[PDB]
Amino acid sequence: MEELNIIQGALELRTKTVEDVMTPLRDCFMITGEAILDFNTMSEIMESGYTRIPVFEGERSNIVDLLFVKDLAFVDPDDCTPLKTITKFYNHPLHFVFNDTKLDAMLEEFKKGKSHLAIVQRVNNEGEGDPFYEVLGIVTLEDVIEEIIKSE
Amino acid sequence: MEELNIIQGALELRTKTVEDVMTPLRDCFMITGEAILDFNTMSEIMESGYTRIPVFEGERSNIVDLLFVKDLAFVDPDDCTPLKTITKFYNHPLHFVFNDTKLDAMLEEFKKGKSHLAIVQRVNNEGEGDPFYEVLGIVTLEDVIEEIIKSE
Ligand SMILES: Nc1ncnc2c1ncn2[C@@H]1O[C@H](COP(=O)(O)OP(=O)(O)OP(=O)(O)O)[C@@H](O)[C@H]1O
Ligand SMILES: Nc1ncnc2c1ncn2[C@@H]1O[C@H](COP(=O)(O)OP(=O)(O)OP(=O)(O)O)[C@@H](O)[C@H]1O
Ligand SMILES: [Mg+2]
Ligand SMILES: [Mg+2]
Repeated sequence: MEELNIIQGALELRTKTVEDVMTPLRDCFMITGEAILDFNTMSEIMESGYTRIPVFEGERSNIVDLLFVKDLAFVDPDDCTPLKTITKFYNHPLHFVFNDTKLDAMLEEFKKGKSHLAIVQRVNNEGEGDPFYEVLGIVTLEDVIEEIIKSE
Repeated sequence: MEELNIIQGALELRTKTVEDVMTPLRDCFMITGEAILDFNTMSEIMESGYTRIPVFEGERSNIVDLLFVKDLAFVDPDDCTPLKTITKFYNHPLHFVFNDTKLDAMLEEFKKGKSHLAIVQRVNNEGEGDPFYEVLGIVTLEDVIEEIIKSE
């Protein structure tokens, strides 16, 4: 039954964390902030199929912004507009989350806000002296939902 | 509690039908097949935030195609390409579903396919002689998901 798998997933929201279902950084379709929204760039982004594209600068672990396909609506390819212009203008808020975060809580924060995408990062206390925040990947509402509705 | 909301939705997956959670035709963002994809049309489609756009011809009930935002990737607004060109090119399959269809069966049909959008239609028996199919609206995976996870 579908109901059994759904209920089981709901139960498992208590146990599992965001790291269990996240899309790790190496599997994330991202883009540099130094990009130029000419026709080719826009077509790449659009055929990627992803609604939300994390924007990094320098290194992929350095997520500095978040691009929506929706933002490309009024963008003319002929103008060759720098992406920095769009990310500065819209300035969609970035949402972060620790790796040990349980799925029920993540579902709660997703529900409560307009947020659908959080950035999974880990507290790197295994120094190398002083610690820092280490971006592991991304987690979306669809991940949680799929963990709910998947068969098992 | 969230677990209980989810379990309850699971319990309601067989009681409720797709008609109960569909987005009715009058609330659907749609587009004519006679449309030309100039800059204004593409910007209007992109601005709407909808990934999948029902393509109607004649009346809005006559859903003949399904447009994907993804299908606008390689389209240049300067060409003023007929939308018919793109719909004929990709030809995304149309999925129809009867209004009395339960949410569990709908969910099962969604999972075992790439399809995420069905057209909710019923059988208008008040003849007027020969019966026919009347398009009521659209239903997506997101709809049944929202049914599952929402509070009650
Ligand atoms: N930029 C990205 N690169 C790689 N994977 C992504 C990206 N954005 C989302 N995903 C992954 O896609 C899966 C489904 O996510 P989601 O459906 O929210 O993305 P989407 O299809 O762009 O959004 P929507 O479902 O609203 O269209 C998730 O597992 C998520 O990790
Ligand atoms: N073309 C459309 N016009 C109006 N409402 C729509 C349309 N497509 C979907 N919806 C509604 O929006 C809600 C969410 O649907 P869904 O999230 O699948 O659309 P989407 O966000 O464009 O797709 P995705 O989430 O995969 O990016 C559903 O309740 C559905 O009924
Ligand atoms: Mg998706
Ligand atoms: Mg959506």
